[PDB]
Amino acid sequence: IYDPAAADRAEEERIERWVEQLREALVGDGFLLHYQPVLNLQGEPLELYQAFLRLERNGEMMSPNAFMAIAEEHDLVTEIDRWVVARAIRQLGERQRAGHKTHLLVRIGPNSFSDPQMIDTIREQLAVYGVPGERLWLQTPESKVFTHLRNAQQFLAAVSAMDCKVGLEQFGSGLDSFQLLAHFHPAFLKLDRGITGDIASARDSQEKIREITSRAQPAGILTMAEFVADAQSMSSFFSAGVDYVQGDFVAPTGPLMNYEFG
Amino acid sequence: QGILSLALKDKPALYSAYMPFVKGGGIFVPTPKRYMLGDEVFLLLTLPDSSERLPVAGKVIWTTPRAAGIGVQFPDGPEGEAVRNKIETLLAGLT
Ligand SMILES: Nc1nc2c(ncn2[C@@H]2O[C@@H]3COP(=O)(O)O[C@H]4[C@@H](O)[C@H](n5cnc6c(=O)[nH]c(N)nc65)O[C@@H]4COP(=O)(O)O[C@H]3[C@H]2O)c(=O)[nH]1
Ligand SMILES: [Ca+2]
Ligand SMILES: [Ca+2]
Repeated sequence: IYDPAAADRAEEERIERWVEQLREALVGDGFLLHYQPVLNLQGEPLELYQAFLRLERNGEMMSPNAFMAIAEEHDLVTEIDRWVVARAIRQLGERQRAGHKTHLLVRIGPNSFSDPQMIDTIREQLAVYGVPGERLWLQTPESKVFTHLRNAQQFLAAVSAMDCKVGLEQFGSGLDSFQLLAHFHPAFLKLDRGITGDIASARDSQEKIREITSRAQPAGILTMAEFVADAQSMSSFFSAGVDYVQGDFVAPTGPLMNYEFG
Repeated sequence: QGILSLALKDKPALYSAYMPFVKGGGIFVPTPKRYMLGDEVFLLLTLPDSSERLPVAGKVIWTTPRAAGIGVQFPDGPEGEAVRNKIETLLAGLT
């Protein structure tokens, strides 16, 4: 028989096991990365993938959506993002040793901008694996750069000096989103799905995208679209001058880097 | 596969299936079939104290090879919050 008062008391303890599991994953290979190909829409494509974090326990695979609320509550997000960046650079070393010129796009949050461990991890790991910094691309949401601007600017200078590319995701939903860029010059912009999802059907979105790409190109800023799921979206992005696309129309996320770039 | 279905006979089965620490709530669903993390799935869920089938358009956040199956995160719309509210109220012991 279900005892509700007993379940209520067992919760606190269920959370503690999760936290310990997360702390234990910060050490080893319990975390892993899967990879989503990011394809150049306009010309010869770089071998570029985006990394996605998973947690694996005895053959079970978990999305960050299973554990990120716990991680946030226990202030583990900055450590987790350091783990991903270290692992990614290790992967770039592995690819390079096998003859591949692979690039990886990785997510970091705004508390990484003032994390001295993040900057150190990037420098030290790139040197351990002999990876050129240009191979590592780091993305953070536009909204979070706005709210952490001064640390974002300092991070951007430190990391750009190592040749890594720093860019924004969830970009462009806002009146003149290009106005942040007067204060933060990114290597790339990934457009918010709110703009790109209905691009085939909403001229409202079609105008916003051409507005963004006409401002990006003359500044040499790359633009990118994600969740690209159909051919009419590809067609609209192509005409609007978007540089990169990713999503199920191109390729799913998976454990292997076996995408033939075309 | 099409329509996923899960009927939970009793509160113990619910307690065991429910993911209380996922944003918006989630639930474990048995299925032998192959899903990828982030797939959108449609699930009809039946809860212990009623015959009403509750529709859930959720996202895959967990894969296991006890059972083979998927963890499904509820969406943030009113339909997702509704099903979460009903589960959490049940497991609190309430009418
Ligand atoms: N971004 C993106 N996703 C696509 C695309 N096509 C299909 N998907 C799938 O759709 C889900 C979208 O989640 P998100 O907004 O990136 O939201 C993500 C993100 O919030 C978080 N997350 C995933 N990977 C990482 C990571 O490496 N670092 C951090 N900090 N968070 C991550 O977990 C959520 C769920 O990730 P998944 O379970 O992997 O599930 C992902 C992904 O597998 C695409 O073009 N772009
Ligand atoms: Ca409780
Ligand atoms: Ca911390």
